[PDB]
Amino acid sequence: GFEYNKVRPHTGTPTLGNKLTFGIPQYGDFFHDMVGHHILGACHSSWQDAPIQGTSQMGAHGQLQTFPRNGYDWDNQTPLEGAVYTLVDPFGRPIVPGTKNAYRNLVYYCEYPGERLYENVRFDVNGNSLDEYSSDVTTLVRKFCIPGDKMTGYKHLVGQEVSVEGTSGPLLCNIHDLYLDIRRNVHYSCNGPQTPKYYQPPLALWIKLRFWFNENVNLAIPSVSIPFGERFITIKLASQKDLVNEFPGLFVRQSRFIAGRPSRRNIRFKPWFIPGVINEISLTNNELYINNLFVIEYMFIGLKPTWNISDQNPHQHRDWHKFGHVVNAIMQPTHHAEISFQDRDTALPDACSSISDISPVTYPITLPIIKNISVTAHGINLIDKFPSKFCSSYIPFHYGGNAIKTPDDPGAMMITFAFYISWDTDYVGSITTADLVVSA
Amino acid sequence: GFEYNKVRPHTGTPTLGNKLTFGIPQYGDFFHDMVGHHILGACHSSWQDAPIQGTSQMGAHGQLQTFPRNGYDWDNQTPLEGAVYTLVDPFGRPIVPGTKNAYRNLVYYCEYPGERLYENVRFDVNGNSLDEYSSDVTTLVRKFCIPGDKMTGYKHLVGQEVSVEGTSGPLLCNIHDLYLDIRRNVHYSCNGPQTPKYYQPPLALWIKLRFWFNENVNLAIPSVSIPFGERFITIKLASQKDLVNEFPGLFVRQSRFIAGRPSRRNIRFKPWFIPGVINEISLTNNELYINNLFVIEYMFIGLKPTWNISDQNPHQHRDWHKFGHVVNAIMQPTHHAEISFQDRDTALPDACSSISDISPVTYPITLPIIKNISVTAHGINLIDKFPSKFCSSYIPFHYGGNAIKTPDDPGAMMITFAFYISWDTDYVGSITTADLVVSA
Amino acid sequence: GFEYNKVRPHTGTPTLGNKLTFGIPQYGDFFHDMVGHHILGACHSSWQDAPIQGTSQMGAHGQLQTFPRNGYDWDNQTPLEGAVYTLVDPFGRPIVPGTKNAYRNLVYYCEYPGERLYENVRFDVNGNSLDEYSSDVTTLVRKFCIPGDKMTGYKHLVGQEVSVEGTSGPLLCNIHDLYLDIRRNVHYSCNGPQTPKYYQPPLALWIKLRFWFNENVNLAIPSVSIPFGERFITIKLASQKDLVNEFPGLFVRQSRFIAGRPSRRNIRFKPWFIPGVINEISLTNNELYINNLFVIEYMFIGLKPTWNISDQNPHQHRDWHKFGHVVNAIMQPTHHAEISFQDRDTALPDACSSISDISPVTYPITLPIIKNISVTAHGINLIDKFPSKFCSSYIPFHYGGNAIKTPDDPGAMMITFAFYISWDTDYVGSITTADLVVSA
Amino acid sequence: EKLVESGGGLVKPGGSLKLSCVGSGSTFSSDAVSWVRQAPGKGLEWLAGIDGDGYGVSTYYADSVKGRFTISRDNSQKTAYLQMNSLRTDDTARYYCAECPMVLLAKCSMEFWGPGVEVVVS
Amino acid sequence: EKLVESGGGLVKPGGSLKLSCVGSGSTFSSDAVSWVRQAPGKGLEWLAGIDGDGYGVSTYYADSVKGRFTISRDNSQKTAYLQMNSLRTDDTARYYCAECPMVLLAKCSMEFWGPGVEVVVS
Amino acid sequence: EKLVESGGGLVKPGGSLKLSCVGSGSTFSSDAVSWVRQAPGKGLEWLAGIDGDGYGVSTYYADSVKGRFTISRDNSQKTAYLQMNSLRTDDTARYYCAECPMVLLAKCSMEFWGPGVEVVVS
Amino acid sequence: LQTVIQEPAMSVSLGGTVTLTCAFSSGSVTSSNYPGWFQQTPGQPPRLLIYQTNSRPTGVPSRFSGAISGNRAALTITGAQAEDEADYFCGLWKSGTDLPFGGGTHLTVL
Amino acid sequence: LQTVIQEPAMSVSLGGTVTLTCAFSSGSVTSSNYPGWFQQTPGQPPRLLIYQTNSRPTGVPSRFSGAISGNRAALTITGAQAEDEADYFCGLWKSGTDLPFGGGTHLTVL
Amino acid sequence: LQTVIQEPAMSVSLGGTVTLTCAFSSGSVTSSNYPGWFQQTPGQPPRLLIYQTNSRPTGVPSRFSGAISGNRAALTITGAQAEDEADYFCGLWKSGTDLPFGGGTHLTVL
Repeated sequence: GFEYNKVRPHTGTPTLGNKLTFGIPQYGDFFHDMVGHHILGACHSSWQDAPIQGTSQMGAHGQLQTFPRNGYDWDNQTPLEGAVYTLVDPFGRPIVPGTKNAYRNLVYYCEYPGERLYENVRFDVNGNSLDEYSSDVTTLVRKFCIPGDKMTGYKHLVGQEVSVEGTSGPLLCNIHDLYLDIRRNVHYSCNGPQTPKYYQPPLALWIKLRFWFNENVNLAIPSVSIPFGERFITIKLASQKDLVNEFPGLFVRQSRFIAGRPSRRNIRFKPWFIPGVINEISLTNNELYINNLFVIEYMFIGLKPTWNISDQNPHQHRDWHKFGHVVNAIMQPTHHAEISFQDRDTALPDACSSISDISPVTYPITLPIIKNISVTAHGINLIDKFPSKFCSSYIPFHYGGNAIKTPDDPGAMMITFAFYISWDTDYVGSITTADLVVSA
Repeated sequence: GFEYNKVRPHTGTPTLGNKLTFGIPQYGDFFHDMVGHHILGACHSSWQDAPIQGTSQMGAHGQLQTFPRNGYDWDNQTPLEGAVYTLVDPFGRPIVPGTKNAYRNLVYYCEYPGERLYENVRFDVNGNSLDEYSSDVTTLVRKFCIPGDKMTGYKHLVGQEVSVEGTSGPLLCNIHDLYLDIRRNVHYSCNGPQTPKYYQPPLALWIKLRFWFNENVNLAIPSVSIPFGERFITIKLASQKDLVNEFPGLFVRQSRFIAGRPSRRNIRFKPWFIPGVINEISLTNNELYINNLFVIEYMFIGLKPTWNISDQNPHQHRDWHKFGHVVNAIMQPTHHAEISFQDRDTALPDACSSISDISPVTYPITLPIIKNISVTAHGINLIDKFPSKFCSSYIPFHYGGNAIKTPDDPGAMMITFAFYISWDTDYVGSITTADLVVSA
Repeated sequence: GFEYNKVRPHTGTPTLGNKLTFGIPQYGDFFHDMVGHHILGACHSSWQDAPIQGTSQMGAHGQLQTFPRNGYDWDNQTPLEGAVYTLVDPFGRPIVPGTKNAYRNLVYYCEYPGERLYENVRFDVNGNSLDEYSSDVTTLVRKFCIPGDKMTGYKHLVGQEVSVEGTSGPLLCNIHDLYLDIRRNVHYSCNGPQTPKYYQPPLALWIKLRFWFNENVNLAIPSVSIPFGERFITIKLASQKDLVNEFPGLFVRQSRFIAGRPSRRNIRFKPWFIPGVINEISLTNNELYINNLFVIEYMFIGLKPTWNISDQNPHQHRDWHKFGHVVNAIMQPTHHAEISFQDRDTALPDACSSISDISPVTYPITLPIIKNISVTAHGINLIDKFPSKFCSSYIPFHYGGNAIKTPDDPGAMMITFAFYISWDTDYVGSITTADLVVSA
Repeated sequence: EKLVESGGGLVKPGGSLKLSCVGSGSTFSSDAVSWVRQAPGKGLEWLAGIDGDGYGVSTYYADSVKGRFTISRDNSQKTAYLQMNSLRTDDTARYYCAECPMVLLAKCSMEFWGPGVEVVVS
Repeated sequence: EKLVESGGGLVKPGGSLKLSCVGSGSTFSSDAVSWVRQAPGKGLEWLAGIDGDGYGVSTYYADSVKGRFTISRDNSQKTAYLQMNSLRTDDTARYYCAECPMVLLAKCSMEFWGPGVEVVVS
Repeated sequence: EKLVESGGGLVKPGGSLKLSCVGSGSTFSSDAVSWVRQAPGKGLEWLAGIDGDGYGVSTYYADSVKGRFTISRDNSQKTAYLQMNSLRTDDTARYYCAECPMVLLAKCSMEFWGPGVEVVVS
Repeated sequence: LQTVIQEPAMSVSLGGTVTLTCAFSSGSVTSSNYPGWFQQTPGQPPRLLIYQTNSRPTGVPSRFSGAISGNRAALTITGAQAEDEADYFCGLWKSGTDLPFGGGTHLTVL
Repeated sequence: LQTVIQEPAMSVSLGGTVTLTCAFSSGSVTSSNYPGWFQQTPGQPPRLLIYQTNSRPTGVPSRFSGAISGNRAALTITGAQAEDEADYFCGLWKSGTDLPFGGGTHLTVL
Repeated sequence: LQTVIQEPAMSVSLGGTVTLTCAFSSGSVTSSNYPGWFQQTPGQPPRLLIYQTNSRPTGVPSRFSGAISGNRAALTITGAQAEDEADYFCGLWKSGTDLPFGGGTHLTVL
C-alpha cells in the first residue's frame, strides 16, 4: 500500500532567491520518492514611451539603440540616399512616436525552468549533509539516463514546450523515374512558456528529488533509521532574473527607394530594446509529495564555458545548459518580385521589390571545446590523450545498454573504469566542470 | 514449430456495417496470435454541376454555401466595393459556371482506419463471451503499451501515413559570434491514405486481436481445452460513413481592388462543399492467420468528449481517438509586394499586392477537460482530488519501466494500486469513459 | 581492467581502393571490440571555363547540356517568343561568359560514408578465413539491430549529418472552436558532410568491426587460443569515385516576357553540369583500437535493384543503401504577384510575376519490388506465397522484443524458423540479395 | 452603379446606327452587359448581350436580329456599343441597357437599367 | 537637400498672398515642412507646419495666425504652399521654409533652411 | 526579326554622318548589334559593335576606325546609331547591321542582317 | 414554339392578396429556368423585384414573394398598396442563350 | 506666460570659453523640451548647431557643446574664433504644438 | 600580321562534292576561334550557313557541313545545285575584340 501525503514549507511563504526548508515526517515505514510542486504566478511588463526620431539611448548589455533620421544609415552619421524610418509592433501594427504608454515588452521563460529553480539541494540530519547536488548534475542526468520514450512527460513536468504538427491542403507534384501525384506539406509550431507573450499565465512545476536511495524501490531508506526530528531538506531557489526574460515590443522599420533601372524598394527591420520592469513572481501551493510505503564504473563529465551562464550573455536563457561553444546562424527569408510596365524594351524589369520579415530565423550551433582529455591517476596514467569524439560518442554507444542514452552535445563525455581531469583546448576563456560518478 | 495457415469467414461475403464470424479449428496443440487481413476496395465520388452566380445552397453540417454576386460580401447581402467572384479547382484550374458534370469531390480516410474497423470483438464458446472489447481499448493500448521503437510497422499495418523527408539546394548564411556558411533546408511531406485524392487505391489492413492469452508465448491457451465446435469469433465492422470522408473539389475565388494610394489587390478563397455519393466499398481476401504451434496494479482511463465521435462534428475523422478538448489554429501565409512607378514622390508605394493560398494550415490543439480526479472505494478514499497532470504525466514517467510509454494526450490517465471515477470539470457537455485494468 | 592499445597498418601508407592489413598482437588475455580510425583529407574541384552562348556539350551520364540562344527553347531548335539566357552561381551571383577559370563545382560525400569504406572485411588465420562480410550486411545490421536511442552517436561516428532545429519570431493566430493567440514556427537545417560545399574539411571516421565474438563481453575469443603470428585482418577499401560526388557550380537563368494582358515575366533555372577533377584523398592516422581486458531463428533479407549501385545512376550516392525502387518527387515553390496600374478597368491585373528558386525540393520515395516471397526447404514448402508486408512489417513488430527495431524500407524482410529464396515481382531488371542469419 | 445611353435618333430606312452605353460603376469591367427593347404597346424583347472579363469573352444574339446587329465592349473607357445595320420600319422602339452583377450572361440577373433612348425608323 | 522660395512681394493691406517652396531632395515627401518668419530687428517666430507621409497628415498652427493662414502640401511636384489672408501692417518680415529630416513635426530639429523671400505689407 | 536602315547618302569629304538601324524583334534589347561594311569588289570588313542588356554595356571598335566612329544604342525606340566623323575618300561602301541572337558581342554569330545603305564620299 | 403566356389583366382590393402566374406554351417551368419578375411604372425603366424565383434585391419590400406552383411560376403580392398599380413581366431562361419575356400583365388595385 | 529669456549680449576674448544661457519665464527646462540652438550671421539664413542639447549635425566643429545646467539650457563655445561673432537663438519645444524661440543674443569676440 | 587566306576561286560539277578551305597567315585555326561561313548572292545581304564550325541555323539545307581539318577550316558542299554559285566568306574570331573576315571565294557550278 502507498498513498501520497502533503508536507508544508517550514520557513513560510518562500520567495524567489531565498532558502526554503521542508521537514520530513515519519508517516510510513519507508519513503521512496519525493516531488516538489510549485505554482509560479502571472508575469507581464511595464508600459513604456515611444521614442522621437533621431534619439539614441543605451540599452541592455551595453548596446546602443538608435532611431535614425531620414537619409542616414543605422548609425545616424553615415548618409544614405533614401532611407525612411517608422515604428511598428512585432506584428506590423504601427505606433505613433512620442505617445505615452504606447508599448510593452514581451516576456518568456528559460528552457527547462523546472530544472533551474532548484539551484542547490541538501538533505541534512542535524547538520552533516548526507547529500548535496546542484543544477548541473540534473542536466547530465537528463542528457544521459532518461530513456527518451519518456521525454514528453518529463518536458511536461519541467515546463518545456513541445511542438505541435499541422498540415496543409493538397498540392500537385510531378514524379520522375529512370506522371503526377497529390501530396501534403507538414509544418510544426510551438505555443509553450518559452514563446514570447504579452501575458504569461501561471506555470505549475513538478520537480523530482534525486538521492541515492530514490533510484530503486528496493533501496529506499527507512524513516526510522534516523531520529525523527533531525531530518530536513534545504533548497536554494533561483532568482527571478534567472527565470524570465524579455523580448522587444517595438521595432524600427526602414524603407529605402533606390533610383535607376530597375527602381528598387527595400524594407528591413531593427529592434528597439530598452529593458523594463517585470512584477514580482509569487510561489503558491508549495507542496512536497512523499510516497509512504506501508508494510566505480561510470562517470559523466560536462565542460561548460563560463560565457554560457554569465549575465552579460544575451542568450544565457537559451544556452544555460548546453555543454559547448554556441554560435548562431541567421536565415532571413525575403519575398521578391519584378514588374515591367511596357513592351518596348523588356530586357530588364522596370521595377523590383524585396520585402523582409520583422524577425529572422535563428539556429543555435554547438561546437566542441576539447581536443584531448586525460583523467590521470596517482598510480598509472589511465586515460591518455584520447580524442573528444571517442569519449563523447563511441563509449556511450557501445557501453551502457538500454539504460544509457547517447548524448547530443559535443561537450558531454563518458568514461568507464572497471581524478585529475586535464584537457587540450583551442578555446580561450574560463571553463566550468561538472562530475557525476555512478555505478551500474 | 509454427505454421501460419488461413481461415475463411463463416458468414460469407462480409459487408461494411454487419456482423462477421470466424470459426476456429483445432489444427495445432496451441494457438498464439490472431491476425485479420482485409482489402478495402477503391473509392471515388460522383460528378456534380457548377453553380450559377448568386446561388445559395444548403451544405453539410447545417452550413449554408453561397456564390455571391459582384460587389457584395460573403453573405450576398452586405455591399462591398470591388469584389469579383469566380470558380476554381483546389489546384487553381478554372471552371466555367453552369457546366454539367464539371467537378468531383476528393476522398480521404480516417486516422488509423485499421482500428475503427473492428468496432466490437467477442470470443464466444457456445455463448458465454469470455472476452469483449471495443475500439476504445485499442486506442489506450496504442497510446500506452506500444514501445514507440516499433511504431513505423504499426502505422504501416493499420494504414496510417508516415511523412517523407526532403532537402533543398545549398544556401548562404552569415554566422555571428560573441563569417559565412552553406546550409540546407529540410522539409516533410505525406502521400498516404489520409491525403485527399481523386481516386483512392485499394487498402490492405492487418489487424491484431488482443486476448488475455495472446500477450505472451507461454500464456497462449490450448486448442483442446474446450470442445472443438464451440469456438467462434464475432466482429461488428464499422459502417462506411465512419471510415471515408470528402474534401471540397470546388472553390470560390474572390478578387478585390481597393482604390486610393497605394491601390491594393487582394485574392482570397472559400470552399463550396456540397456532399456527394461514394460508391460501396467491398471487402475481399478476408482471412484469419491463426498460428499453430507444434509440439490489480495498473489502470488506464480515457475521458473523451462526445463531440469527438458525434456525426455532426466536421472533424470527427481526425479527432475520433483524441482524449481531450480539440480546438484548431489556422495560419494563412500570404505573398506581399509593393511597387513604385516613378521617382517624384516615393514615400508610399504606388501599388501593393497580397496573394493568399487556396487552403490554409490547420493545427489541432488538445486541451485538458479534468482538473481533479478521484477513484474511491467502499473502504477508503484511495486517490482523492489529485491534480490532472500528476496522474497524466508523473505516474507514467516514474512507474512502469520501459514497457509503459508516457502518453501525449492530456486525457489519458494512469493510476497505480498495489471503482467510482468522479471528476471536477470546467467543460460543459457529455463525457465518455474507457477503462483497462492490466497487471504487470 | 581495460585500456585501448593502438595497432599500426602492416602494409604501409594505405590508399583508397587497395587492400589494407592489420596484424593483431597478443597484449591482453582477451580482445573484445575493434575500432578502425581514419582521417580522410580535404577535397575540392578544379577551376573551369564559362561557356559561350549557343554551345552544347556532352555532360555526365550521356546528358547534353546546352546554353540556348535568344528566342529559343531549352533544345536550341524550337523557337520561343522572348527567352533571354544568362549565367549565375547557385546563390545568384552572376558570371560573365567566356571568362577563364570562372567557377568550380561543389563537392559532397555519400550517405553514411563510414559504411561504404569497408567494402570487404576478412579475418585470416594463415588463410582459412573464419569470417567475411560485405558492405551489405552492415546496412541490414543498422536497419534492424540498432536501438534508435543510440542513433545520434552512430550517425556521428560514420559521418552522417544530423538536422538542427531553429525558431522564428512570434506570430498571430486566430483560433476557432465549436480568439487570438501567439505562436512560433519551427524549422530544420543541415550542415554536415553531405551538404555540397566548395571546400570539404577533413573527415574523421570510426568504424566498428563485427565478428561473432564481438557481440557480447562474455563471448569474446581469447588471444591465446590461436598461434601468435597467424592472426590478420584484411580490408578492401572502397574507391574515391564511390565516396565523393560533385554538384553543379554554374546555372543558366532563363527570363521570359509574355506580351498581352496581363503581361507576364517568368524566371527559371537549369544546371550546366560538366564533370571536373577532384584531388586525391589521403588517409592519415590509420589506427586500430583493440580492447585488452586484464584478468537458427532469424533471417534478414534485403532485395536491392542493381540500378541502386550502378555507376550510370545519377543518384547512386543517395540510394546505394536503400532496399527498394526509388523514385523522386520535385516541388518548385514560386513567388507570385499581381499589379494594376490604374483604376479604369480592374477586372484583370495589368502585370504579373512568378519567380522560381534556383534549386528544387526533392523527395525520395521508395516502393516495394516484391509481391510474394517463399523460402522453400528440401523437406517442405516452409514459407509459401506470403505477402510482402507480412514479412516486412508484422514479423518485426510482433517477434523480437526490444532488440529488433521495425525497419523503414519495404525491401527489408525478416522471417523466423524456430534455403531457396524465390519471389514474384512486377519489376523488370536485375535484383541483388543479401542475407544475415542470426540467433537470439 | 448607373448607366447612361446615347446615340439614338431618327434614322432613314435602310441605314445603320450606333448606340453607346456609359457606366460609372466599380465593377463595370466584370459585369455582363445586355440590350433590351420595347415596342410601343408591347412587351419587352431581348436582343443581344456580351460577357465580362474573367473567362473567354463571347457575344450572344437572338434569332430575329442575328447577322444584323453587333455588340462590342470597351473596358478602358467603360463603354458598350451596339451597331445596327439594315434597320426596318418595324424597329421603332425604346432601347435600354442592362448590367447584371455577374460575369457570364447565361442565366443572368439584369438588375441595373438605364433610362433608355427612343430610336425611330421612318 | 536645398529649398527655393517664391511668391513674395509688396501686398496692399487687407489682401491675400500665396508663397511657394520648392524642394529638390531625395526624401521631400517624407519630411516635415514648416514656415518661420522674422520681423526686422527682432527674433524668429514660428508660424505653421505640416507633417510628412507615413502617418496621418495634419496641419498645426500658432496662436497669433490660426484662422488666417493655411499650409498645404503637394508631393507630386515637390512643393509646399502657404496661403495668407487679411494681411496687416505688422506682417512685414522675411519668411523661410524649414524642411525637417523627420516624418512628424512635433519636437523636430529643422536642419535645412531656404534663402527666404521678403514679404512687405504697405 | 528584321532590320531597316536609314541615314545614308552622298557626303562631302571631311564631313560627318549618322546612320540609324531600326529593329522589330521581340528581343532587340537583349541582342548585340554590330556594323559591317563592304567596299565594291572587296570582302567584308568589321567596324564596330555594342553589347546587350544583362551585363555591363560596352562598345568595341576596330583598329582602322577607333577614335573616328562612335556606336550608340537606344532601347526605348529599338534603334542603334553610328556616328562617323572625318570621312575619307576611301570609305565609299555599303553598310549593314548585324543583330546577334546573343547578349555579349565577343565571339558572336551574327545571324540577322539588314538590306544595307549606300554611303558615298565624294 | 416555346412562348411565354400570362393573364392579360388582374384585379385586387386594397390590402388584399393577389397572385400572378406565368407559363410556357408546351413545356413545364422548373427551378432550372430561373424565372425573374419585373415591374414597369409608366414612363420609367423596368425595376427588378424577384430573381431566381425567391430572392429580392435590396430596396424591395417583403410583401412580394415568388414560387413555382406545379408547372407554373407564381408571384404573390400580400397587402397591396396604391403604388402597386403597374405592369408585371415574367422572364424565363430557356436554354442558355434565350430569354423570352412575357406579354405583360396590368394589375388594377381598386 | 511661457516665454524664453536670454542675455541681451555677451563678450569673450579670442580663444576663450563663453557660455550662453536660455531659460523659461516660470517653468523649468528639462531634457523633454528638446532645446535647439541656431546661429545667424548677418544676411544669411539661420544655421543649426545643436539639436537635442548634445547632438551636432555634420559640418559643425567640435568646439560647440550644449547641456542642461540646473534649470537652464547652456551652450558653451570653447576656443572662440573671429567668425563666431553673430546672433544665437534658443528654440524650446513646450507642449507638442508650440515652438517659441528666444530674443536672440549677440556674441562679441574682442 | 594575322590575316585570313582563302582560295581565289573554285569549281565543281553539278551534284558533286567540293570543299573550300580557310586559314590564318601564321597561326593555327582551332575550335576556340569559332569560324563562321557566309554566303552572298549578288545584290543581296550575306546569309549565314555555318556557325561555330558545326551548327546550322534553321532554314539551311543539310548538304552544307563544316569542320576543322589539320590547322585549317573546311566547308564541304555535297550534291551541288545551280543556285549555289555565289561567293563564300570565312570569318574567324581571333582574340575577343576583332573579327577579320576573308577575301571571299567565288564558287562556279559547271
